[PDB]
Amino acid sequence: GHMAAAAELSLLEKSLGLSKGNKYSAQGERQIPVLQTNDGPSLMGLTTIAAHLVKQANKEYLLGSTAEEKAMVQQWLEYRVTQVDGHSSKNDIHTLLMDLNSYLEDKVYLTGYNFTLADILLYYGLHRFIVDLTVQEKEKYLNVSRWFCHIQHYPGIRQHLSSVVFIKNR
Amino acid sequence: MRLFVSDGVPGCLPVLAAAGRARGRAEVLISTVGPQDCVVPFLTRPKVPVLQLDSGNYLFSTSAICRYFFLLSGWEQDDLTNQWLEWEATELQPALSAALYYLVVQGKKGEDVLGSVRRALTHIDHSLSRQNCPFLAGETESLADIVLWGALYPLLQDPAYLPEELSALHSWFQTLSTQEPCQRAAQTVLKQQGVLALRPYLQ
Repeated sequence: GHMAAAAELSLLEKSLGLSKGNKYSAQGERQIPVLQTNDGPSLMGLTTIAAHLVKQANKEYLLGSTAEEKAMVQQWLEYRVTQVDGHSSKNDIHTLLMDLNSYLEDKVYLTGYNFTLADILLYYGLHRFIVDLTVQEKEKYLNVSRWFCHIQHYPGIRQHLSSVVFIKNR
Repeated sequence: MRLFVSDGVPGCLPVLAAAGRARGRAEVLISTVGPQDCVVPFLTRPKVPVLQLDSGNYLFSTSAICRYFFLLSGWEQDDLTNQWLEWEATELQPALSAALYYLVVQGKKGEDVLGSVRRALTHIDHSLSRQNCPFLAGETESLADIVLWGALYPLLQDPAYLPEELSALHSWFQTLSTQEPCQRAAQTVLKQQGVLALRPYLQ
């Protein structure tokens, strides 16, 4: 299964360069993360908390800088929690990879030329699948490999996660 | 821009109700397609609603389409709204899917339908009661309201499936449903069939 949300949020804090603290509790059968913010409301949900952390880090630009970019970040965060963490990756990961591969053919990052929170979370969420891909599968999903490679080399993102080997065949 | 919708697909409700927020920023033409038409070049399986942006990028998420329309109208993102939207996607949607599948495909009624969503409806009602504000994330109808209204509408539009004791939820739902863009969206998606319009989509 996927990274527990408290583990993923701890990893995200380190990637963002947060110092810090923040304790998370968990609620319900699915162990949904809950943050009690100092002198603020409680926040619930992985991507809700993630967007909050980006703001804590004074890195609001990671949420997008235009209406279009902001909506696209949120679209890809939803894809992360509903498709990658949901049934579709469990039942048919290859259709998900085929679609991402087609999508990323002409894009550096998920929203285009700007790196965002969506790249970070899709990277974290896909790591368990990509780390297990064969040589040939990484060549088949060339555009996913290239994007994943960019993210694993992006400053501060990888943290403790295993580096994946990519070999260009060009 | 070009917004792709299809008859009886429930995700078309919120997007049609929110499309007016783009007025004076960009144009939203409505294209009505079959439920099996694949409009997004990078997606293998058909998805509706879909927005083809002026840039030629696509939004294929109902909540993101609605978010985009609100952002065009000058809405500022807030944490509480994100919280509702994430809950809607991961918690309410599964529960609502089952409830509507029972009602529509299996012909179940009363608590055999409502059972699947009662806890979730109680949560919305309780949240509305505990806040003093008439809407989900504040004082005026906003993004969280349209997304949640849009998900619930196919069920709650029949008064028999809108539980009487949930008075906060009732009043909120009434206030939303009476707004002209909501009425039009309801008429467009469900037409004369009410919840039964969903049957091909639900399965």
